[PDB]
Amino acid sequence: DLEDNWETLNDNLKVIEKADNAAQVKDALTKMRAAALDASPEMKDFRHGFDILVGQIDDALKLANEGKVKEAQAAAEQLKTTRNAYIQKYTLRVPDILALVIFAVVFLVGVLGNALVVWVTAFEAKRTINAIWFLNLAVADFLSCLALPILFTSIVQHHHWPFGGAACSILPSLILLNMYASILLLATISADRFLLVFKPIWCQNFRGAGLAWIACAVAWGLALLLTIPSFLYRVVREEYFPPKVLCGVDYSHDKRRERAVAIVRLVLGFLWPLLTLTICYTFILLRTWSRSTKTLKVVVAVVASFFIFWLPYQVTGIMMSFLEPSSPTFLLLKKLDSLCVSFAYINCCINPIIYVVAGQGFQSLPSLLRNVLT
Amino acid sequence: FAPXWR
Ligand SMILES: CCCCn1c(-c2ccccc2)nc(-c2ccccc2)c1CN(Cc1ccc2c(c1)OCO2)Cc1ccc2c(c1)OCO2
Repeated sequence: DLEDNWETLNDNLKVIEKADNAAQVKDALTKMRAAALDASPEMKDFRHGFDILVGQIDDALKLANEGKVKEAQAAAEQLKTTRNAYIQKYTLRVPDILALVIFAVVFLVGVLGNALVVWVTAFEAKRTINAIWFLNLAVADFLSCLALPILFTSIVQHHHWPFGGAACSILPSLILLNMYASILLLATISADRFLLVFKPIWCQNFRGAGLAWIACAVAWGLALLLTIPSFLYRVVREEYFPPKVLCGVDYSHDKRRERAVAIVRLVLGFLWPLLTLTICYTFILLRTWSRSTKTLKVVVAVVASFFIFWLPYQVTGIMMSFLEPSSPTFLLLKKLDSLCVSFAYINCCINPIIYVVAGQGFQSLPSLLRNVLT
Repeated sequence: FAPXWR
């Protein structure tokens, strides 16, 4: 418990920063004292630093024991500074590492895969509707995938963000854009499937490239409009101990707005689509099983993959929104945020994988994709 | 404030 004592220290430090009464301050300072005490000419110096730390903790503890909450918290701020000098004098979380691995593989597979898919569907885009659909999906996923290397770099550098406020606003939002764009596109495609099965005459009367392209345009516009509100609430914050730059969201003094965003994102981005699409393909699959399945199964697989890979993000998000920022579970989930987002990001590379698998179940790669997406 | 996405 080398890193763990320090983790308890910073966690309880944030607890003191967000303390309700003197009692919580005292308890947190007690845990900090225990963790600081729990932790050669170099060993004498690190132990010296730990001693100064424990001393300041005891001072703050005296203050808390008196009844001066604010003053004890001030002493704790100073504690943060000295702790910073002592730690800077002398590791990354497992979930962040998993997030790095996932980000990497999703980047490779997403970039190469969706570049190949775009290449393939581009030939037949204005000749076949399915090509339009798959093209739009691939473009969404790829565009989202372009943001990954910078996120990777930032995570490797312990959340440090040297790319500016604008980039901080736009690049991390691209995955959300990918979510909405994906779900709207998929919804339109699902409508198309339904009509192909139950109202074919409409399809003989309506279907042209134009309607598909318009539907795509509206899907994209709506996705952008659904993405901008969160985009505007992205802000950078400079940390002074140790010096670095953080990129994040800012719902400060507006917890209700945070909850609102979490809820709206859950409903419009997951639950409503789950309901409607499940109804849709219940219809379609029951009819089919009572009687083009090659493409249909692919579409179904993609739809399922959406919810499969978005589920943890949504769960952790909502739960986090209903938790106090000073609660241990909240801090845990906060630490798990990047991993959940990576798991969500798997959606931006899973499509070419599905296409390749179905194609293999049909037995060159672009030729195979041509045959699958047509 | 919260770094990242949430
Ligand atoms: C074929 C996709 C339709 C999207 N949608 C879903 C939809 C369903 C599943 C997955 C994604 C979206 N439920 C409702 C709908 C709702 C109430 C009354 C009538 C229709 C809608 C109708 N939406 C307007 C619209 C019209 C035409 C469009 C469009 C959007 O893009 C493509 O061409 C409004 C809407 C509404 C809720 C949404 C949403 C969009 O996205 C997230 O959640």
